[PDB]
Amino acid sequence: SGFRKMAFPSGKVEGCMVQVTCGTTTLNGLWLDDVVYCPRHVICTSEDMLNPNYEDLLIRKSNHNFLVQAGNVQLRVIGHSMQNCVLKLKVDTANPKTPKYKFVRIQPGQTFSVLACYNGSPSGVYQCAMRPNFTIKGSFLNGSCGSVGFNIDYDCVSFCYMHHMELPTGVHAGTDLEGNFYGPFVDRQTAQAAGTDTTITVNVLAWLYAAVINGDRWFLNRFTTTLNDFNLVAMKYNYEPLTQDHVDILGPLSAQTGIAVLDMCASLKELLQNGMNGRTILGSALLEDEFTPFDVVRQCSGVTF
Amino acid sequence: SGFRKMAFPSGKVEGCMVQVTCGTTTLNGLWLDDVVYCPRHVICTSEDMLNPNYEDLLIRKSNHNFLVQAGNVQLRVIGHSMQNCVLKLKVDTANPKTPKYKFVRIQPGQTFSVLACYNGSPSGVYQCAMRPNFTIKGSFLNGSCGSVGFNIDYDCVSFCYMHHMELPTGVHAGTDLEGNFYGPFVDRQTAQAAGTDTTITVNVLAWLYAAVINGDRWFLNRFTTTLNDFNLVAMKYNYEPLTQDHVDILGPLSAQTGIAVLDMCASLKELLQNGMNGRTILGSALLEDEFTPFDVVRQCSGVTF
Ligand SMILES: CN(C)CCCCCNC(=O)C[C@H](Cc1ccc(F)cc1)NC(=O)[C@@H](Cc1ccc(Cl)cc1Cl)NC(=O)[C@H](N)Cc1ccccc1C#N
Ligand SMILES: CN(C)CCCCCNC(=O)C[C@H](Cc1ccc(F)cc1)NC(=O)[C@@H](Cc1ccc(Cl)cc1Cl)NC(=O)[C@H](N)Cc1ccccc1C#N
Repeated sequence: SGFRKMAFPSGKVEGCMVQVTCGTTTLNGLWLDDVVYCPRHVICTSEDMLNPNYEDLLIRKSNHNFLVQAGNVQLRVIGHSMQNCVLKLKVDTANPKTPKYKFVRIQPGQTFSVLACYNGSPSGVYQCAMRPNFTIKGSFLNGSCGSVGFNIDYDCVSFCYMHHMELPTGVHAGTDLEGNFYGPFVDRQTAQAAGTDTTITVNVLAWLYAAVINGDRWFLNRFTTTLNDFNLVAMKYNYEPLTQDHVDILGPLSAQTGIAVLDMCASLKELLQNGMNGRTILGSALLEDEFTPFDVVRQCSGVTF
Repeated sequence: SGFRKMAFPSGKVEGCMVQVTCGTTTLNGLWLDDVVYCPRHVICTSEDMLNPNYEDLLIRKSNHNFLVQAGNVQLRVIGHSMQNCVLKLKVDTANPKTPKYKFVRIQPGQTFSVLACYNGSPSGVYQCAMRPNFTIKGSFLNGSCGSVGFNIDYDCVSFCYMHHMELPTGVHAGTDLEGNFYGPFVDRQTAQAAGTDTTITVNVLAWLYAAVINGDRWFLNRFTTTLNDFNLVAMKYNYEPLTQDHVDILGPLSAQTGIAVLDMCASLKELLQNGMNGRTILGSALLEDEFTPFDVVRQCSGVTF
């Protein structure tokens, strides 16, 4: 019983975090086999960062401009190259702790674990969702650049995020591990705005199912509705419209609880229209949208109450 | 910027988790040097669990009754002994991944990271606070027994919790690593009730300071109050009374934000008396009490807005 924001165990990723220094700029890198991946803006000075031309800045660097440290052990850089917004530093040693891994790009609405790091040293782990506007609501201070987000499936680490920057609103933007940004952002020190965000409906419903599985039932009702009638209310409260494929993804939770998806939509309708009236769901006083259906199944009991 | 429930990186603990089987009972153990620690109720059958006499049950076991696996590698048990509610199994191999560590008992109101494990395999990490009634609001399924809670200070792991059981209310109880229970519980399959819980006031105030540091200011006001006048309101809302030592612990946050503790108490007074009126603080619609002053300092920027 219970329901917590739960990260993947971070050990397989801790063994890959290194510190990358170029000049007076220091951030984190990800060491896999004999390659270190880090944000390319490590090559920029403070003046370069306002309007960098990265092709020019990189051509002016040599391998000896990059100090890579795995603890106190220095790693000798033997080659450098750029892939989109990621710098790739070839080192002379393959990381003996390299896990099985993939580089995958995630979709808005999906979650991942973040290993927050400073000066190559892991400091904390937490869960994040990719917002519909391609930002994440992380917890990052100066020096966290190069921290990575990941999922773990059967001892294979799927890396999906490298952290690059914080926007003026305090939310965070970065790239996949191929260096392509999530969302309409660029790695320059200029004020950039994300698009308007929306609430991830399928995740809210998954979380309501988690609540029922755990025995929180006060918000249920006997009403059912239709896909089209619900999506009218979703638009009114800035929720994403619900698709039949989302209903199917929610199938296992619907089957375990015996509550049809369109039945649960009626309960969400009333929660949106009336609030909670002082009560809580799984210890929260608002509707939580950063748990996927997979996150609920992964964490919750397989047998309902 | 940002504020998340943040766990310690789990790697140093992942390297210590093993599976302990006795008969048909399987749970998790903690392998440090040449000793495996696990809940003693691994020696009980289903009938034994209703009213066990552990001294009798252990005397009837030999080393060969205990199967210990670190992955697929079986570990040979060469001695067994009981310390309170913890079983200690001596193995023939010292764990090569043993970190620097301490066994410390924590106080109600303090936090720690939990590495949730099943069949010796870590599955998730999350933060927990020890409630004033000596329970934790964890996320645990059958088979999680033996999972541990810990803090990390300078590569030293301070183990403070081993998980033993879930109460009828869905909250969780366990022991320190010396096998002494937190709270008035015993390791028998009988319905046991925790004492009435209260809200951890100093933690709520720390979290309000985190909010200000991050630029959430709507709840502040110009009023100040006295320690005695606030503790009158705390009693009314089932908060713990505030002590001068708590004010001193909050000193660094008070100094960074420039908001005196008794000033912040006035704001908490009004939040308790009026609710939030639809607004949120750090993404929550209720007052959060599972972040210590240390957790806030550790995670938040050292410079206020
Ligand atoms: C909650 N509400 C109420 C209030 C919200 C609070 C809002 C206050 N937020 C800020 O001030 C963050 C601040 C905003 C900002 C952005 C652009 C601009 F023109 C002026 C200001 N952004 C940076 O300073 C960036 C600057 C930067 C640099 C390089 C590139 Cl390639 C890109 C960028 Cl953009 N710096 C980093 O992102 C560093 N790499 C890492 C870093 C540094 C400092 C702080 C956090 C982080 C992180 N993570
Ligand atoms: C949220 N609200 C709305 C509803 C709240 C939901 C409440 C429903 N909760 C329960 O039913 C949990 C259930 C309560 C219960 C407790 C005692 C009793 F007499 C009858 C029932 N307790 C157990 O079954 C215990 C039994 C047990 C065994 C050994 C010892 Cl040494 C001690 C104990 Cl106590 N079993 C374990 O704790 C296992 N070790 C581990 C385990 C098993 C199963 C499930 C979770 C866990 C964990 N973690």
